[PDB]
Amino acid sequence: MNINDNLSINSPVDNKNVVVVRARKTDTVFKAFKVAPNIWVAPERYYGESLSIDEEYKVDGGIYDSNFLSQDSEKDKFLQAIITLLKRINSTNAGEKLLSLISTAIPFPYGYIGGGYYAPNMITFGSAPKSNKKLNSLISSTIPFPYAGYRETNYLSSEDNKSFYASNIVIFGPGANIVENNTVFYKKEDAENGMGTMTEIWFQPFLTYKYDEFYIDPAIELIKCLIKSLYFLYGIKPSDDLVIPYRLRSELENIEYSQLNIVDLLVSGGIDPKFINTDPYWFTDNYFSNAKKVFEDHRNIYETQIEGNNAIGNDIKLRLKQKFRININDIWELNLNYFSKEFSIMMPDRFNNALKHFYRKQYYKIDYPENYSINGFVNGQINVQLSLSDRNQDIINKPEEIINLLNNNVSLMRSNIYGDGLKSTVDDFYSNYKIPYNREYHFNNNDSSLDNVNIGVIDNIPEIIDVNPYKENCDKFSPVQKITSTREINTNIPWPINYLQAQNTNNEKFSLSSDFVEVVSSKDKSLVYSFLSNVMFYLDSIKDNSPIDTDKKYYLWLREIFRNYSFDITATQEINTDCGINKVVTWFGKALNILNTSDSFVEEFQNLGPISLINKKENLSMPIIEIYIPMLGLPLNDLNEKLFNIYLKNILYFKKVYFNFLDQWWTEYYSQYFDLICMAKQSILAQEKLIKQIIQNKLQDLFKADISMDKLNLMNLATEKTFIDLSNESQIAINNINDFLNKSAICVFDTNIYPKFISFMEQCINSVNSNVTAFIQNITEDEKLQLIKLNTFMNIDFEFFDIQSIKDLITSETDLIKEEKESDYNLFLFTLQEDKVIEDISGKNTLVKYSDSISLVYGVNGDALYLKEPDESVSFSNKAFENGLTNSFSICFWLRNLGEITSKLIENKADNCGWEIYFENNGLVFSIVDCNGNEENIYLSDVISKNWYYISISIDRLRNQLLIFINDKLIANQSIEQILNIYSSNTISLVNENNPIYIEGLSILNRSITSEEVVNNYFSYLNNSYIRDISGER
Repeated sequence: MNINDNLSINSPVDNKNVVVVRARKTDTVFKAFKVAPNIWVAPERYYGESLSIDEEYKVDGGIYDSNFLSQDSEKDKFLQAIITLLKRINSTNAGEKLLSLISTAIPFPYGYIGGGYYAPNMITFGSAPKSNKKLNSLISSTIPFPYAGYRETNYLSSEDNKSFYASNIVIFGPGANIVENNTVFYKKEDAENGMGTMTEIWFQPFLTYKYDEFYIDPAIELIKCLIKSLYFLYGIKPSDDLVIPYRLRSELENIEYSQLNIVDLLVSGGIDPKFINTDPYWFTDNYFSNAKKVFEDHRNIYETQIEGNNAIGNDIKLRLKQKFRININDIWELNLNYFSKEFSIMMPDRFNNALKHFYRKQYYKIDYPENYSINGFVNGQINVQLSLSDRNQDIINKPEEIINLLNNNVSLMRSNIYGDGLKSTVDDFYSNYKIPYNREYHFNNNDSSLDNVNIGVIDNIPEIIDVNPYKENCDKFSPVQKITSTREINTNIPWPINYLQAQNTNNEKFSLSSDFVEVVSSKDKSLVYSFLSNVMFYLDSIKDNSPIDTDKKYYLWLREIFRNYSFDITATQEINTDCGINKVVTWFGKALNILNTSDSFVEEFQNLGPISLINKKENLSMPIIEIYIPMLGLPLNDLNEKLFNIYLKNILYFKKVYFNFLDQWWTEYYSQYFDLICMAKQSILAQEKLIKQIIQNKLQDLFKADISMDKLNLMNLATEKTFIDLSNESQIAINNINDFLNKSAICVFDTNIYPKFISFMEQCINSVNSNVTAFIQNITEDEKLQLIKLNTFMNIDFEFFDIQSIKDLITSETDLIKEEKESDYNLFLFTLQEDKVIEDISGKNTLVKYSDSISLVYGVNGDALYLKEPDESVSFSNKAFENGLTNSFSICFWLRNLGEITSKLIENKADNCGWEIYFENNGLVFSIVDCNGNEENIYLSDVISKNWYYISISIDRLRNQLLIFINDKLIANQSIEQILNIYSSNTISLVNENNPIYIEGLSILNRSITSEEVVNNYFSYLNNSYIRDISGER
């Protein structure tokens, strides 16, 4: 599949790739462009929606603008962006297979005008002229009278309604809502009855939001829309009343459950679809069986009637052949979790269709020659430079609950609980669902959905030139208007969202204090709530001090503030529960007013259960269990087989009930903890923004002082670096919060739901045992006792629990990608003598410049840099090496010196500021100098020629310690508390001067290390199944 890119908004209408077609059967016409076979792009807003809508409806997440995609420049930008996104999808193999399947899954055509697909009529045409035999009227040609007599529904009709162009997918701009990607069918009846119908997509590529620490690739959103459209193209769309429970709305006061259509769950991807699609089907519906039956019927219709018809063109026949070569179970198992792993795209995974309730979005503008390309985000998802859009002030904020804290009657604050925008249901779904006894009516999968898709065979299918249209292929478009209600819940004890909002502010004159009541009741609005104790303590300990004037004074403060933000936002306590080992985040209690009574959040969490954090406790509801032994007259063989079959069936039923209770835990209990994770995440981000603003205010105050311009520029660089350091220490806090609350949720399942499920199923086990006993009580002659003993269930019979299984249940592809792309080393040198290959694995892509004079030999455990030629240097360039005021790092390498002073081994130095390790006397010396004169010199002696030395140097600015390890022993434990900013160049140089040396495994880490890690690394590297001499040579 080749995406045609030679298109523009000014391209002439050739009626072959650029067309003007009527919108359904309305009076509107629109321009469409063909970018792929049966795939069109329409660079304009959707016709059906009203570009101007009443402010009453205006759904939440409501960026609304009637002047978007109006000018031709914006239209051409949209078309180019969509072409770029399609090329990005088509680049890999999974995306190419998906696009080929979309391009070949034409909706099933209707038969001839009389019904049926078997064969058309015959016409006798072209009678030969008369001759001596004469009357050659019968000697003529035979013709299929209706050729390609089938009637297609996937077609766009020109404005004059005399031309038709085949079309499976057309991509439009957004409707009324600017940021809302949607997929709409052409005919509702044909999207559910197995015929299949074309799809229209509303996609906005210019905006995206940020989740955690990454941006959402629009390619994944377009892929999700295409996967959803694959349902319509196959006519397997379920009814609109097939909603499954999605989230218990704990923010409410009445028990209500959010609901989600099954297509959204199947195609969204994440942990939610894997909590529903289980190994036995705890949730089953007639939809899966009906869809499978209809799909098999249509496949049989094709194989018996269409396949074999010689009066139908290959453009439809071959495309239908490839359409039915894919089993329907493959489409159900096709989710975003497959393409995210096949594309290395990080996306939200838990409750990803309800994120409107959790956090408020902030959108970013994306232009598409620069910010996004065929390879995706430029400079990666994490590090792509994007600018916040100007539409962030145009977002519609329609809440679902305006919490109004009251003093003693005035409103202290007001807040908003925005809704997920999902269909509600007051009736409890979990207490009205009967688990089926008699049972593949579901997905049951993975990574194998598109094996039957043949890219070459599909691409070799000639395009559909002429279309025999079906006059009733579209019906109408009905916009779904819906008003958003509210509920002014009035409380006296502040909700967690009141605590969350108390920390946000707009007036940049912070006076942060640890008193929520004082913050909310203050009139000047100069108070901001914060839980960072040492930050507040240190700031309140320097009130009576002279102002910061010299850049030294600055640096020292910016050091004290970052070395307090860390010991405040990265504080955990190891509380040993009767359920596991837990690290409890100490400030979590005073961040959201959860167990905030007394003066210890750890104590209450270590006294009450891990469920006391959440409010909607005890939400379990046992389903309507059935538990269906049907006369006697069997020998000791048939009876045993029947008993074994009933045993297996009952075990399966018990597993299904257990999976139902797992879903009950996930929907109603983990949602509480996920919401708590989101609120804690927002709290750290807020309290980061607070420090950032505090230091920026100091800088600005220092700028208007008697400081040299060069010193001020150095100050600014150090502050820009310490901001990234603060971001790192907050990300560490985020990880701590996530781990702690996930462990709490897992334990709550293992200590508050599993015993309840066991107690509930004890009665079912007793009933099953009684039924088996009654049935067993054509002869046995006391063997009936043995049979009844062999087929009686016990408490252990239905123990499905495994903490590893549930811990891996809540792990998604995003977590795996984050683990695979989170290195603890800035630089990790790799050498391989195969062609001499020198590279870096750390992922920062350090630029390595090495002369050809260097070679490669086997030093200790692999290829080692051998600097035989004198005056040969190797340099490594990376931004992170520039260092700063507050960042810890470490250098680890293996050195072998052949020469027998002052050889300048390695140095990252700029005039004075920097660090260096250089030969002197008979050993290496480590020198570290700042931009203020202060320096530290360490002489690590006893480094003789040859041998093999392992040097590990660690600088930690959090504790202000310099640890020097040689081989596996501590050589120095000095203090660097007198060393300020050491900002140096972005390059690290390795120079041999005139000293042939071997350098092996040189590595620069982004954090400090410990003696245990050094010893472990040394001994694990030295063990390579090789005998060594007294020096180290093998």
